[PDB]
Amino acid sequence: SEVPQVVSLDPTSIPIEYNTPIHDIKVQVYDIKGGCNVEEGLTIFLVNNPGKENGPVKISSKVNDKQVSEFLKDENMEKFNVKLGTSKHFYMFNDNKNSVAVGYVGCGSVADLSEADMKRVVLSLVTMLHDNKLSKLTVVFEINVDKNLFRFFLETLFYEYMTDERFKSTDKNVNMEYIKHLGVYINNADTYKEEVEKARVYYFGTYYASQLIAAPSNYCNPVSLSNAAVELAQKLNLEYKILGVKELEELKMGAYLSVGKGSMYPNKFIHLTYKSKGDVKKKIALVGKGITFDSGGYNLKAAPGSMIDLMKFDMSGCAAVLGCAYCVGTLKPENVEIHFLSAVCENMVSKNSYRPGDIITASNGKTIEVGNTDAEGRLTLADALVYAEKLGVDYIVDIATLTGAMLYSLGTSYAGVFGNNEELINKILQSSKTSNEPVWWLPIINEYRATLNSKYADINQISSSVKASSIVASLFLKEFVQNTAWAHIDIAGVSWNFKARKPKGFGVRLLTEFVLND
Amino acid sequence: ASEVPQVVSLDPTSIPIEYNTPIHDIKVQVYDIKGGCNVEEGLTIFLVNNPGKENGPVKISSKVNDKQVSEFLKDENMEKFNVKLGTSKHFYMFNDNKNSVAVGYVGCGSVADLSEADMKRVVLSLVTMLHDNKLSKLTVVFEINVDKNLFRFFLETLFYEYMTDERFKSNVNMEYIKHLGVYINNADTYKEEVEKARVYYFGTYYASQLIAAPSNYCNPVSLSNAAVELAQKLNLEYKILGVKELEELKMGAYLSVGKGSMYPNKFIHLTYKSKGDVKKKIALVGKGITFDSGGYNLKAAPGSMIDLMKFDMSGCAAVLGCAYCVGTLKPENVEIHFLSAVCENMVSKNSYRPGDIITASNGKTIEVGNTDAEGRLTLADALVYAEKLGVDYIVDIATLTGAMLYSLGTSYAGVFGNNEELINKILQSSKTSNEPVWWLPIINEYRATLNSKYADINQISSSVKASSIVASLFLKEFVQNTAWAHIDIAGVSWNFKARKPKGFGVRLLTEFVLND
Amino acid sequence: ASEVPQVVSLDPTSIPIEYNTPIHDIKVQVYDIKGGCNVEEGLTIFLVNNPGKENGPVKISSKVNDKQVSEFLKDENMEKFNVKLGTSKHFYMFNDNKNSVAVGYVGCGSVADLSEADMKRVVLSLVTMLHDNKLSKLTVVFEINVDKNLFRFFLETLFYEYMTDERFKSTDKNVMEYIKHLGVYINNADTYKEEVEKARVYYFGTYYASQLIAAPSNYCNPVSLSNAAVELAQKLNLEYKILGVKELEELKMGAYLSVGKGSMYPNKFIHLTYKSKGDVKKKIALVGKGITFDSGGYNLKAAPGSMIDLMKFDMSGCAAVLGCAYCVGTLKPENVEIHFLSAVCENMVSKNSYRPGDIITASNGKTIEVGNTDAEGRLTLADALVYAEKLGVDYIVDIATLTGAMLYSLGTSYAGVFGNNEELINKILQSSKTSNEPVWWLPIINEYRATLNSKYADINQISSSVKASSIVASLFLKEFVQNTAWAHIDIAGVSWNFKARKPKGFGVRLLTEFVLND
Ligand SMILES: CC(C)C[C@H](NC(=O)[C@@H](O)[C@H](N)Cc1ccccc1)C(=O)O
Ligand SMILES: CC(C)C[C@H](NC(=O)[C@@H](O)[C@H](N)Cc1ccccc1)C(=O)O
Ligand SMILES: CC(C)C[C@H](NC(=O)[C@@H](O)[C@H](N)Cc1ccccc1)C(=O)O
Ligand SMILES: [Mg+2]
Ligand SMILES: [Mg+2]
Ligand SMILES: [Mg+2]
Ligand SMILES: [Zn+2]
Ligand SMILES: [Zn+2]
Ligand SMILES: [Zn+2]
Repeated sequence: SEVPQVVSLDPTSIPIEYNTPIHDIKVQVYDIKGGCNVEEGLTIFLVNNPGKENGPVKISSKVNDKQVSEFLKDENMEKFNVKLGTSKHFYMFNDNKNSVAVGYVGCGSVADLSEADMKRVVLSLVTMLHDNKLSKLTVVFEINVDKNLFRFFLETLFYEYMTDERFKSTDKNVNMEYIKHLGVYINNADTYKEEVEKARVYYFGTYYASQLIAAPSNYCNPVSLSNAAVELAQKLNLEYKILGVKELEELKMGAYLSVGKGSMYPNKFIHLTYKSKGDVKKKIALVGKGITFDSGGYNLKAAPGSMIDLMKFDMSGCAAVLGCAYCVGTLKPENVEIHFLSAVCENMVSKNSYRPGDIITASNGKTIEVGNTDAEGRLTLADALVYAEKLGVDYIVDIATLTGAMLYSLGTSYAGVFGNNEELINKILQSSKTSNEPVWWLPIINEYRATLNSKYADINQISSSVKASSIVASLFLKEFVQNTAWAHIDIAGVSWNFKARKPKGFGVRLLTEFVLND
Repeated sequence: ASEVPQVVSLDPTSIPIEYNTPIHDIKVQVYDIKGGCNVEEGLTIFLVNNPGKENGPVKISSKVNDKQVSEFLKDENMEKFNVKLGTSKHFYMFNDNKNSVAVGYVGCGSVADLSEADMKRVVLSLVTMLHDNKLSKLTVVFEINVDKNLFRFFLETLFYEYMTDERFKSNVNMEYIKHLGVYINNADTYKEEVEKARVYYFGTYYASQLIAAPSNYCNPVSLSNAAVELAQKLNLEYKILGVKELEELKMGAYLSVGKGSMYPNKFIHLTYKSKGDVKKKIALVGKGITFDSGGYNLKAAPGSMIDLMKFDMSGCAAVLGCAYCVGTLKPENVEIHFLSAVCENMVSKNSYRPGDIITASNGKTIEVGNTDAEGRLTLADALVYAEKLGVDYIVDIATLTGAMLYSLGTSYAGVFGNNEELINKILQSSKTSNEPVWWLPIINEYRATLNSKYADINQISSSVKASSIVASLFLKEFVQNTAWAHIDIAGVSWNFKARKPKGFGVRLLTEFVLND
Repeated sequence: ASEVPQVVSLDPTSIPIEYNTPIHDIKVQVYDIKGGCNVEEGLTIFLVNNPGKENGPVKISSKVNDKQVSEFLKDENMEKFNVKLGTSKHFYMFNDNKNSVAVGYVGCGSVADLSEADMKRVVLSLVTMLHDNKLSKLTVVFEINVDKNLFRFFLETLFYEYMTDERFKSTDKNVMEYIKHLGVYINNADTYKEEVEKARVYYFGTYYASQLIAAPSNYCNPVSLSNAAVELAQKLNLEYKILGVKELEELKMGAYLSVGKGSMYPNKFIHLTYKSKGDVKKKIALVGKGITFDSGGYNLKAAPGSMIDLMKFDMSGCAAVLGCAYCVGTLKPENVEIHFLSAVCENMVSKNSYRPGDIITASNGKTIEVGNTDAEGRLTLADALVYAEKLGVDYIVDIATLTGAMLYSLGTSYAGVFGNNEELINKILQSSKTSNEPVWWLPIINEYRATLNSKYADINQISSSVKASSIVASLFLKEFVQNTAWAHIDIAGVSWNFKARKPKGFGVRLLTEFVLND
């Protein structure tokens, strides 16, 4: 419970914003066949031109205003093109003689937008919202989108529009004002209406994970992160328990505890549970790596390219799992019981730290020879997986910023999924599709298992000879699931948006769609 | 033949090649295990497992036709030994006729389905005995369960691992066997795999010979000479394009790479055509860099492995190895073009430079960001050449990106492509050849990193570290409207532990051509 | 016996040590070859060579007391096999009593005197025949010439390589049975019999050192390692004193204390004494470097190739000295008093650690400017050498994993010896010859002395200019011995068997032969 401090100025909680400005936006959806009213604020058309690379803009909607309809005639629009992510603003007086702003974002010439294309559209729309004090946005869909992509549009709009100012003090943006109303016109509106508040929920799970990830290691440490998790559980009425060191010692969690030895913050293992009222048909454990700062330990992140300054993000797994708890707790699916687990700790340099070469004993009795203190995530996950399997679940899914090698294999757009069960992997791939968080299935190559044979311990933490480190880490984790369907999502390459200098909150919507689909 | 230039008169002017190998003299017989075993002669090895009982005892069930060997094989003696994968024992003894025989076993663990990796460990253990034996016959008794493809793989791997390459040396511990007996259940169905294995073995071994051949022996001229000689022996159509023809074709990307080399570029084009109607045309394109120094981007960083870079023509060797198999097995209804833009990547006053803008044969200008990304430059022009042939499929195979070691490692190659059906055919070939491959994505979001400020395209990304995916995006720019796949064998081509090539890809490509 | 401090309750509080090993249960019988060999149960291996003829044929020359086995081993049958060094074959047949027997040979090549390295190769071949074969007995027939020392070395090596250290195995023990009996046939057997128990003692001292070296730094820390030394003294009836920090401060051991400042484990200085019951004619101090983990300190081992993961091995000098104590205490030489010393500590990174640049005062009052916290071994040895000279001994010999440069100079096979006294160096070289643990004499080059001149302190810990780091270390140590014959053995290159992934226990037999032959 109490966060230790070195000096009185050290923070004792993570600041967390629950009621965000996005939550105050009144959203209305209307059917496009009634025509568009253009009365105030900004009205943006989403337009493409199938076939025609950089083709002309042609506004097809009925617009219920003579002045605006006149402005938007093909002749007047012909100067402009649909190049993806392109946009323009128009200014005019409507029939009520009130000035309005109108514009468009180009959605290109391929009639089915990828998740990345749609994100490009949303970013252009967001630049129209920034540096312009507007009370209302209206979006007219003149493109084709399924229900999941419409929801993705809104989630992405909400998340990209929201600006995280929790750590601003003298430099808050004096000009940021958020719209209070969002109008949407789309064909077959009634079927899209359900997606609006689901988007709002998914936006918040994602933005909540993001807040946790962006919070630096002096704010977000094992104690404050587990305290935040308790507060979340209380707000959603989830069952919760936080296991402290004495309980962890009783459970013989020697791999997890060795990692956190050198830290000033005691280890805290988070265990939240959602249980549907009614028959429980699937039981699922979701396990998130929760290293609140990864210095590397005695194998210090000192090599060029090791990104030590980014390592507050090494609890992104735990944050995805807590974001997922927010969504599941809010949407209340039937027929399931979900355990949201994270072994939280910090990997530090101290007289008290574990050392390279140390032999430690995991909670399932396996001895492990530590070959590199910087492979700490798999040690904490090892004990968390053992704990998960004891719960008697149908599926165990872990999510973790586990290996830097992901940047060289899949890069920054797709997460890797590994697993011991093809049906579970397919469920995750399915969830990747409907969440629009991209994942690619990678193999657990058993030929490399022999490189984890230790001369002294039961197993080596790291390979001597294999450089395929994401596969080797999956081989190691596999040793801590005995007989349960298990998949492991490595988000090391996708978690942080290096270009925008912010978290993605990657995996919240993926894991939630996984729970919901099941 | 073109003459190979020499700096001194001691410089070699051809690659030595062994066509006739001791493996070719092995008479192979397959017998049904249901009849019991004849152990009267030579070295007999039982392949044995113990399901469930991990590292459990050896127990041999087969009846054998010798009372002395029966005694040796009794449960009480055999239980002194265990089945741990690759563990072996063998003993010399006298049979009923007082003739020297030897008898032993290789442990096959306690899992009934052996993977190709597992089967490799079994074979290595068998080969260790063979490299220290001298008896005229080996008999292998399968008391384990393998499918037809895995049985073929066993044979191929046995032949390949048993054969030792002594071309560059100037045992009194062994002699090559003249006979191989195999006892296995349903022997009749397995018999047809034998000569197929012997063909796949030599395709693989031939590729290996070319890869292991050092870069003073195997240069663009001697390698293309070797391909002409292979084509002649197989009756394939062949054409070697030299520098003047290559300039006429405007192959600026490929020619730029070889500018620094004393050896003129040579583009190998062999063709197999079926005697009956052609229903399918395929181009197989192999990366053919006979030595990759890196160029001005010299391989000087720790772990860059410049000492290994004679292996950078592994894709070319795999294609030529495939041409041996195809030219030998003679598939019907197919026309296959075997292609390689061969050159050497060197440091010279004459070399291309980082920064150069060069023009590929399809008109695209390319800004060179790194002279050690030379493979994709030579493949760009080879791909444009392939597409102009009007084929149904283009498959390229190349030691293209060091990043493979960090994504899939040393066991599985990666495949990328623009066509799902073709990728699935490659995956299926991978399953039947037992040369493992994994599908990796061409991620279009990374394509913008290849937008050059000056040229039509960048050779490399400044930002994206997913270099195998970026390389594939680059190559995809050189295939306009044909099903195409790219196999990156950088991680998988060289066997680091054994200090020798794998010949990776021969069987994969041959299976592709034969079964599709 | 001090309490081992723990960070968590799962931290181990002692080093596990096996004293009664399966090798100790083996009954050894030596027979003279003139009586013929009896060939019965187990496995009977002939060691055969063929002088002149590289890879020449096997010919078995011993009389075998069995007609069937004699027929089997006749020249005609054996000539199809060759003597290539390390090569081996197994034979199966029925003896004259109709009982199946296993026989075989190991090739010993064509050179009539085997080097220590060649013999190791023969033994490794023999061990592979023992492994994965449930045998009650092994019989070895020598048809090669070995002197008494080489015979003993054969047995020591056999025992050492055969013994498998499973102390840290839990779930992965080798489901491994040992022979109960070892028969040896050799010419002039009566003359070799005395080597058998000597070999068995030397095996254990070596294996004991090996157990200490392989024990990871969480098990083997300065408190637990000094407790193990106490236990060993109690078992052997050696005197002992363990000096703790209060006594070390009183003795002004500032160099040694500074190295340990960063550790959570208090320094412990080990002092064991063996004294012969008769008139003492020689007094000897053996000093071993005792760093239980070397992180480098603030000069962290982060450089590629710094092998931080192997640094549990930095107490290998101390282990060799304690292995020597075992042998000496067991064999009980006369007319000698031996002091076994080690300044044990751990070199860590902490708010409390010593710093690059710190100036510290050794117990002989010399001030030392610290140039690199990773040159910590010579600082601990400085103080241990001052203590040792105060004892009033005739010879001081230290042994230490002191400099990585040994790998570039002598490599992994030979240790280097440096000293201030040629008579003593020659004694060490003679011990090397009779122990078969190779050492080469290296110079202390006075010309480099000047590069240890400190602008501020009395001396520099390290050279800024000279890259010959092993010689520089020796020069520095020389300054802490005023008037006594001293030698220094640098075992950094030789201690760890990199290929086999285990210690050699190097130095035990060398130091024991030194003591015995004096
Ligand atoms: C020691 C290695 C085998 C494993 C090591 N893994 C780690 O450091 C993880 O604990 C890192 N948190 C993973 C990471 C590294 C760089 C960027 C993003 C994420 C890695 O270097 O990838
Ligand atoms: C600059 C990069 C995008 C590409 C570069 N590619 C190359 O060097 C190729 O020409 C190499 N032939 C690929 C290679 C590297 C290391 C081991 C085996 C194979 C590489 O370093 O992987
Ligand atoms: C700073 C240098 C002059 C001295 C430094 N010495 C050390 O690090 C010792 O404390 C090390 N124990 C030496 C070592 C390194 C690698 C393998 C075996 C032994 C060394 O690098 O050898
Ligand atoms: Mg790490
Ligand atoms: Mg290159
Ligand atoms: Mg050091
Ligand atoms: Zn981490
Ligand atoms: Zn290359
Ligand atoms: Zn040291």
